[PDB]
Amino acid sequence: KYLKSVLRELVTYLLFLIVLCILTYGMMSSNVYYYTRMMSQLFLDTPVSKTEKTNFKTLSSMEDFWKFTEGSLLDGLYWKNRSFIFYENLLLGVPRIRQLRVRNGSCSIPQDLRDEIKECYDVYSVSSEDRAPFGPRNGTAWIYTSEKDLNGSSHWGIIATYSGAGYYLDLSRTREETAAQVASLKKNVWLDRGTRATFIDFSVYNANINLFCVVRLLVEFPATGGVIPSWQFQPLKLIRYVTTFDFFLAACEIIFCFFIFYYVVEEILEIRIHKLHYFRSFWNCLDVVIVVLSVVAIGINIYRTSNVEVLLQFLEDQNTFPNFEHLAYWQIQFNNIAAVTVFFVWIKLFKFINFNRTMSQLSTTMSRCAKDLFGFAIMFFIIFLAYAQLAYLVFGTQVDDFSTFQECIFTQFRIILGDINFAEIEEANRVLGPIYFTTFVFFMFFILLNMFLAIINDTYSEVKSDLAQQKAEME
Amino acid sequence: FFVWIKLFKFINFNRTMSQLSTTMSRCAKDLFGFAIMFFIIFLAYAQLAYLVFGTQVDDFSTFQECIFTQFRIILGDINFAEIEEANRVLGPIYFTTFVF
Amino acid sequence: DRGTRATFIDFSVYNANINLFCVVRLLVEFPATGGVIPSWQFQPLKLIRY
Amino acid sequence: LLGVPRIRQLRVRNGSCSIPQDLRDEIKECYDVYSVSSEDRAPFGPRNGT
Amino acid sequence: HVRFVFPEPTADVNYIVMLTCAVCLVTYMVM
Amino acid sequence: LLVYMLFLLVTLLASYGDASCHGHAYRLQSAIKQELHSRAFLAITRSEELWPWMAHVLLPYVHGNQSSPELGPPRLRQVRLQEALYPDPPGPRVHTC
Amino acid sequence: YVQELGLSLEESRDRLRFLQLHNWLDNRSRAVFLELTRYSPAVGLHAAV
Ligand SMILES: *[C@@H]1O[C@H](CO)[C@@H](O)[C@H](O)[C@H]1NC(C)=O
Ligand SMILES: *[C@@H]1O[C@H](CO)[C@@H](O)[C@H](O)[C@H]1NC(C)=O
Ligand SMILES: *[C@@H]1O[C@H](CO)[C@@H](O)[C@H](O)[C@H]1NC(C)=O
Ligand SMILES: *[C@@H]1O[C@H](CO)[C@@H](O)[C@H](O)[C@H]1NC(C)=O
Ligand SMILES: *[C@@H]1O[C@H](CO)[C@@H](O)[C@H](O)[C@H]1NC(C)=O
Repeated sequence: KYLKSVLRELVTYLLFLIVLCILTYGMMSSNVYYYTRMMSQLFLDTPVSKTEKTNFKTLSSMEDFWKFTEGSLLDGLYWKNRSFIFYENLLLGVPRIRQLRVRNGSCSIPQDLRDEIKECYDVYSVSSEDRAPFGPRNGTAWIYTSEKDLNGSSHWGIIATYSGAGYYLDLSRTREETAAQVASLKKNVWLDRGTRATFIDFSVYNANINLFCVVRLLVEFPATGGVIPSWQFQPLKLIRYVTTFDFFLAACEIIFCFFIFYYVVEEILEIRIHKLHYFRSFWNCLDVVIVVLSVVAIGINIYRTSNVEVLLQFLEDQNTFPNFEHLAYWQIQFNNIAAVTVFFVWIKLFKFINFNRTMSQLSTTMSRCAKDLFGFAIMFFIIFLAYAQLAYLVFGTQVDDFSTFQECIFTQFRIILGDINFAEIEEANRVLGPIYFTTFVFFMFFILLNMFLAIINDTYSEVKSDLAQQKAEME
Repeated sequence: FFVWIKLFKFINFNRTMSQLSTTMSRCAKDLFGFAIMFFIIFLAYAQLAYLVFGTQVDDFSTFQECIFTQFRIILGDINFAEIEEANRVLGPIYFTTFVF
Repeated sequence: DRGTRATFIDFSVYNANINLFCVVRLLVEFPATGGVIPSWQFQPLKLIRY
Repeated sequence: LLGVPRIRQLRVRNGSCSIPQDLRDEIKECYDVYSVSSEDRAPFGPRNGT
Repeated sequence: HVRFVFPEPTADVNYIVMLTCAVCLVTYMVM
Repeated sequence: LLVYMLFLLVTLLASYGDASCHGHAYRLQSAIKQELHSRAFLAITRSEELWPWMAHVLLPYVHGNQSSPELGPPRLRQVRLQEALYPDPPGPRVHTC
Repeated sequence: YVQELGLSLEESRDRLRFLQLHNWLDNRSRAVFLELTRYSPAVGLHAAV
């Protein structure tokens, strides 16, 4: 009856919306932000020593990493048995420090000046990484351990994608022995010119709110010299069913599964029946995306929470290193998928707001100028990329704002907002910087950005005019 | 503030003053109708940003903070140095698609 | 102790030259995850009129 | 300075939350986030005065 | 049998090979 | 169309033929600048004070054990004649000195 | 006018002090022009510092 169905598919969508909002409410609280912030400030902002001013975020050489390790790191891990980091956060297990390094004589120095250059170390690669015992081959810090025997995985840092193997060492449960171990590592040189990456991992609990937190710190030593630091703090949660609210959340997850099954059944019925060119409109290609993303999210959630063997293995013997990195990675992926699904589900609401004429004309205007905007956007973005590649090839060596193609695109978007100001392109090139900036601003503010408004305004005017004409004549 | 706004009851009694008032009066329905869609998209983007950057950026720490940050992005007041490093993928996507 | 969650300090001043009180409140919050969050409020009250 | 300043405190009680059974022999006491339903009222320390 | 092997020796991606096969397709589409 | 597509391919191979050595250059120059402490040098005013900078950061960099290949020895130059007769101090020229 | 300023640093100190003490850089002083060159075999790039 076109009224017993539109109202039928609207109440189901509304109930889906309340269920989704409830489900996403409990996964974001206000304790998580401060929990992360306190640890971040403790480990990243503390200067390496009472006399220096550099911190982990501004490391500059391999001699500052050694100050940080026996320094601001040990001050922030062992708090006066056990070690409660803020008298509340339990340092569970043992922190671990691992090194990835490449073998000597991996590259190929040229024949002529071979008299001066004695060795070279190639950039990091799985084919060119060292696997031999170096230095005083004594324990596990001087013996290569395979990735399988170490229960590791790739990381995808900044310079490259490092593997899960290398030379590792587990620190101690108290500061007195950890400092001695670090000093022993420093004496018998451990970070030579052949090292490429260094990882530090640990975790905390904070029993006040049932919420773990895994911490990873990376330092990358590129083959061209220098130091690049990176960090990651992830608030996991692995002991979910403790509170009645958590049982309510589990029920909500089950009900969400039921809606997703109902929606996939409805989609298959509507594809089988009465047409097979379903993928020709826009509101039909949005339901498929929603169900596919929801299925992927459900699969990820089932796969991630069904293997908590690492937590049980840690709870058996609590002197080991708690390996909670895979769980953190999967939590990040699940968060991304859930956020995108929620955004698209909220976008789906436009399918129902056509309840009167003033909304119907707006929808018609929006769906009638898409053909012209898509045609003009091709030209606009061809010119955009033409500017971006030129900026990348000219300024991309010595600005750091155009250092990569993505950075060029984002910088050119920020110029549109009036956020980037010419201070670096001058010192980079005092002659071509001004030309590039002036020409870009002129041809993408005064000319090319106002051709969207002309199209939109004319389309709105013509739609309103002919709709009114049709109304007057027919009725 | 409201008492000061009420001066338009009396000041709109001459030509070129009632044209502006009539223009505001005959397009208020359309403005409300389009503000509904604009704010639906605004809230969708705000909730996406809250779910992705909600524990790291200090500008998206709460829902209200997300809404106010998104209002400030229009004015041209961003950092983007923390948005990108908070999430290398889906961080730039949010910013670029929102701006477009 | 570890059980504390907030701490308040309050007082007031007069400044008889221009008849205008001032009420001062300082708040320190200790979240369950460790740390300190400070806050303040200075309010220039006016009580004695006429 | 009118009168005397006053300093006040709010605190939650020990065992206001539930430690999971797995590591209950690891961590002894927990204090929840602030709430009226989970606020301490017993005397503590040298319970002399206010 | 030693002739055909899967080298995968180095991760140094080569752009000459992909830029030649990326133009012969756009040309084909437009033509 | 074919003429333009051949010209475009030649141009692309001319420009992005060795684009893999474009990310290494930025990191290399940044490392060189941070080793040389390229913030004190840019603040050097004439006070007979470039010598301590030269003896403090340059020489260890050039002759260090774990130093650069350096492709040969460095050098200094000098161009000049008829010293300035103490140009007028008050109200100095901005950049037209 | 060029100065070598190299050859086994324990010797370069002598050149530095000789340049400092025997009245080289003063009283005309229009340029000094420090210049060296870099080479990184790992990636295969030179550098004209
Ligand atoms: C590195 O290998 C080269 C041979 O390619 C050798 O001459 C040099 O001594 C080695 N450097 C070491 C072992 O530190
Ligand atoms: C190697 O280990 C032994 C005992 O495990 C220790 O006594 C020694 O100091 C270590 N280092 C060496 C031999 O360089
Ligand atoms: C890797 O496998 C398990 C972890 O579940 C553990 O028994 C083993 O000791 C781990 N290996 C190392 C080196 O920690
Ligand atoms: C807190 O209460 C628990 C019992 O629930 C007890 O074992 C523990 O000692 C108490 N802690 C303090 C500081 O009184
Ligand atoms: C408690 O007793 C009196 C007041 O009742 C006080 O003078 C004394 O100092 C207090 N004892 C302490 C603080 O140990």
